[PDB]
Amino acid sequence: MKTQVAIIGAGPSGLLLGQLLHKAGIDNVILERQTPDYVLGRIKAGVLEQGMVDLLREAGVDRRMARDGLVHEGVEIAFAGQRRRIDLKRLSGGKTVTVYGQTEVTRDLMEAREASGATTVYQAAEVRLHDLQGERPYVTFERDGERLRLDCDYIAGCDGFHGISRQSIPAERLKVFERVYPFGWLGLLADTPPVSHELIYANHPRGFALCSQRSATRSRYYVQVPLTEKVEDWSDERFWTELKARLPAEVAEKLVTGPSLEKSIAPLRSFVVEPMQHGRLFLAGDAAHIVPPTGAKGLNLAASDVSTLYRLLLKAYREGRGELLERYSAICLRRIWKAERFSWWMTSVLHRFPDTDAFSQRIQQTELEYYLGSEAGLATIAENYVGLPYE
Ligand SMILES: Cc1cc2nc3c(=O)[nH]c(=O)nc-3n(C[C@H](O)[C@H](O)[C@H](O)COP(=O)(O)OP(=O)(O)OC[C@H]3O[C@@H](n4cnc5c(N)ncnc54)[C@H](O)[C@@H]3O)c2cc1C
Repeated sequence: MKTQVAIIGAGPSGLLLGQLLHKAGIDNVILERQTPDYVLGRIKAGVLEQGMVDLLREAGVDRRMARDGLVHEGVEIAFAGQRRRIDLKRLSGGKTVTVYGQTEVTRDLMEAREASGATTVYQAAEVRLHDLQGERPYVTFERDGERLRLDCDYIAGCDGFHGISRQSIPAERLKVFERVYPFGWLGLLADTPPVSHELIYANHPRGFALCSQRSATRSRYYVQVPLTEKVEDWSDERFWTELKARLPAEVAEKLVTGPSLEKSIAPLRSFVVEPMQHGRLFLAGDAAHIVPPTGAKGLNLAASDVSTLYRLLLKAYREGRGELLERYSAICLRRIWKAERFSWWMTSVLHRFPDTDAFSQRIQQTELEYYLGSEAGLATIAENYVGLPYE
């Protein structure tokens, strides 16, 4: 078969890019290793930036989000006795964030695509990329036991952290920057009313805790745990008792608990690769960079990469300006590093790190006291949280 743009991965990155391209008249094919329900089983992101909200609207897949998403104007940080609210809307100059689950965004995009009739091959096994630097690259894969070949002009690697795309670039061509954190996040999804109308990030001596939500009758909670923990060692009971222990008494007493729908541990990591492209292969989303969940930047960075790729591909196709695709990495990397810095900062001030001396503990506390007490400090958090402008 043949197409214009081959997309590896049917996660939100690939589906969004595919939708934007299809709409602009650029044919694309999406190859996914797993099945539709496997993809739909991933409970991940809950917070979207305005830029991503507008892109969904531009892709024409915002009906349900507009109806079901929750717009938030503030967020809270609880630390050593106090709870401080950051008014995102006034400190950022009017911007807000939207709480709408990643499973939901994915479902909406999958429906949009199924209806458009664009090509999507699930269970595409053994995907391999070829002739990345030639004029006619191609992808080979197996559907059943037959190896099919797909010819194309460009390939977008939207296959996540463990995808084949990033592995397909000569190692010597890429420079990696990575930081692994000595802890993960144990998350629990429950069909219970959230404890607050806004998110609560808590720095507690026992470790980090976070109170989030998906809707008015569905919550998502997290607690920082050592990388040596097993989710099977965390019963629902143990989770709730631990969560309550890390929250302000007044918050903990309002908590409606309940049986988990999902429980999993996500280890924290920072990862960036430079550049984000090779020949006719362009990386997007988790395939090029990972940010710890603390700043709620991952999916939002994927959205900006995609927005940039989509627009550079449009110029190349409709305007015949193929030369602009060479500036893809420079453009994306500017935003990526800024968000990595914020996610890193958020992570360092909200979590309890092992083997930290007295001095560094006091500084972590003072960082919070200063940034949450200064008008200028609050503004740096707010403008970064709502999302820095797209370039
Ligand atoms: C606990 C947690 C909380 C988070 N919270 C937020 C939040 O609130 N806001 C936010 O912005 N970000 C958040 N994120 C991050 C966000 O979920 C990711 O950045 C986002 O999933 C990236 O989407 P993607 O399409 O690049 O990759 P993925 O979701 O990883 O999808 C990639 C697709 O590629 C497929 N694939 C893999 N390898 C192959 C192959 N060889 N061939 C074919 N297909 C393949 C995979 O099966 C997958 O379906 C969070 C993440 C976690 C873990």
